[PDB]
Amino acid sequence: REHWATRLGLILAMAGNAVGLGNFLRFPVQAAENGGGAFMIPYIIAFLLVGIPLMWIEWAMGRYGGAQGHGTTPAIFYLLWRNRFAKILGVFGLWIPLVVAIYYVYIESWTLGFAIKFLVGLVPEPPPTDPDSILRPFKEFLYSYIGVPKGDEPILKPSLFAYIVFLITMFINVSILIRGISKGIERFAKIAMPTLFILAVFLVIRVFLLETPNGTAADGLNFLWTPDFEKLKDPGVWIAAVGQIFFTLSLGFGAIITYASYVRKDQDIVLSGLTAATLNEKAEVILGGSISIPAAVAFFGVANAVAIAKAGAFNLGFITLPAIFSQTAGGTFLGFLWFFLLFFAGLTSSIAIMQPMIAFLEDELKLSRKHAVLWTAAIVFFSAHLVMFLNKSLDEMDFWAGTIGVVFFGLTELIIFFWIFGADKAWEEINRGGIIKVPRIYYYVMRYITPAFLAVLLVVWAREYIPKIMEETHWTVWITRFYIIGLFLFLTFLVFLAERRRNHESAGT
Ligand SMILES: CCCCCCCCO[C@@H]1O[C@H](CO)[C@@H](O)[C@H](O)[C@H]1O
Ligand SMILES: CCCCCCCCO[C@@H]1O[C@H](CO)[C@@H](O)[C@H](O)[C@H]1O
Ligand SMILES: CCCCCCCCO[C@@H]1O[C@H](CO)[C@@H](O)[C@H](O)[C@H]1O
Ligand SMILES: CCCCCCCCO[C@@H]1O[C@H](CO)[C@@H](O)[C@H](O)[C@H]1O
Ligand SMILES: CCCCCCCCO[C@@H]1O[C@H](CO)[C@@H](O)[C@H](O)[C@H]1O
Ligand SMILES: CC(C)C[C@H](N)C(=O)O
Ligand SMILES: [Cl-]
Ligand code: NA
Ligand code: NA
Repeated sequence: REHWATRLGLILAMAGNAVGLGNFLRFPVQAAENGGGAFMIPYIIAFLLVGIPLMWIEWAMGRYGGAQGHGTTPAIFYLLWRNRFAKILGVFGLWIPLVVAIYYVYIESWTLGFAIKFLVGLVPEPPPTDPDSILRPFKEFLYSYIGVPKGDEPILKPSLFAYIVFLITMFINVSILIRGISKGIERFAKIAMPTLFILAVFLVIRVFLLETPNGTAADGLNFLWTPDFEKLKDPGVWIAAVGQIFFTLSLGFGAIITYASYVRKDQDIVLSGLTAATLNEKAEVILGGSISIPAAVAFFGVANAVAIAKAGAFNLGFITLPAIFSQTAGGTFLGFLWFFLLFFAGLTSSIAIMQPMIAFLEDELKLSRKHAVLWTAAIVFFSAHLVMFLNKSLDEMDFWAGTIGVVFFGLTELIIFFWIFGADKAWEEINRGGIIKVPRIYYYVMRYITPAFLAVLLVVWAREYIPKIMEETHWTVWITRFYIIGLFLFLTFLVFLAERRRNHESAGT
């Protein structure tokens, strides 16, 4: 089995798995929509009670499976719980990353497309004070790129450039993945992470120089880091905080598990896992939190900045920030740097969510890496046409797989590993080979707190939120639901074929 060549490579690859669009695009919007500082308390608590414990559990499960030649959940869940139902639940460890990859790679392609256009100066020319006269050109720019509907039909009409850039983006992802773990993902992470860090720091510095009649970047930081204990009783903020923690740490996506399956059986995962998690958090709250929000607040003030964040998931990062940058000397190049940063952040994460399907095809169906990577790319490329042409399909996939799915899967992996497999066996497995040991208190957090926490969260979700999503949405959501349910059935069929191949292989041995 392939293995990470170096310790630093492993850490940076895992850090790249985590540090992505979630840190720079998702976090700012989530924090802004939820009262900034009022979001941070639940966020920090979720990191301590859910993020950290699940990260260790996923690293442990992956390393455990890898030692037996398995890097994906259909097989790993079965190793932990010898029940056919384990294999089926395990399918989510292939389905979630595949579905998320389908829309995540497309959004990643937008950052490459924007980076290219901003680099070459093919950007809107706002009329040099009306806030709408400046923002409108950038909104039109994004809308023409992805092809937002101008009428009643829920159809998107992406520009030819956007389509070609998606092709290029898939090719770049393939070029890295086809080289494998050590020579592909690891080697790239050693280049991309330092680059991402430098670009992010530079952008934070430039943003911190922003001062307008409406405010300064400092006003943005105060908004984000000022506690608001009167929201701690709001379920919505907690659901948002936990959701962000899962997304940003790549938890419940089967991605951490697969990457960990390449860690040598004897190698530490306690310190390594904690480090990857900490690096992500610093990149999220310190870097991601200090770019978009402070810039928006400095130029528009808090009230307007919050309204912008609530506008959409892409308004702040693809419209507002470049519009703000356009009002400064060298602003177009600053926009280029921002989108280049987003592209590298996305790329290091997209290769991580495609690797689970690749590992499954290699490990269970015995395909060569070349064939596994190409077929995985083919499925993602084909499937992405749904997200590129059907309005709000992206939103539907992000909901079932990237929001509900990951929390459900996180709870599932915890129950299977810490309850069914055995709390003490699990604890032993996590700490084996550790450079440091997991604090004793976390044994109780993992066994009792985390699952209870997630269970309650899921119940409240299915009661006070999803019913509106099942009855208050446009009929076209069923097109996406139908397709992704089909993807689940397809993956289940592949797991079925994998078990049949194993049976025939065992009979011949
Ligand atoms: C393998 C799956 C193929 C699905 C058919 C995809 C057809 C895409 O069609 C292409 O879309 C681009 C972006 O809108 C346009 O710019 C091109 O002119 C158009 O030919
Ligand atoms: C990285 C290289 C990407 C090449 C993509 C080229 C897509 C060509 O696309 C065409 O470009 C013309 C000029 O901008 C426009 O006037 C056309 O409407 C557009 O369809
Ligand atoms: C569910 C996903 C279905 C994807 C099918 C896409 C078929 C593309 O359809 C094509 O798109 C082009 C650009 O938008 C148009 O210029 C062509 O006239 C149209 O036929
Ligand atoms: C599920 C989402 C699909 C989005 C792609 C919509 C393409 C709609 O485009 C339409 O397709 C018709 C059928 O070929 C053509 O007859 C029309 O001329 C064309 O405009
Ligand atoms: C609810 C999650 C809290 C996480 C914070 C853990 C802080 C670690 O706490 C430390 O753990 C060590 C090992 O068990 C003990 O020996 C120390 O006395 C204790 O202070
Ligand atoms: C799906 C995950 C790979 C996403 C990544 N953790 C991010 O923050 O963008
Ligand atoms: Cl375009
Ligand atoms: Na992240
Ligand atoms: Na990344």
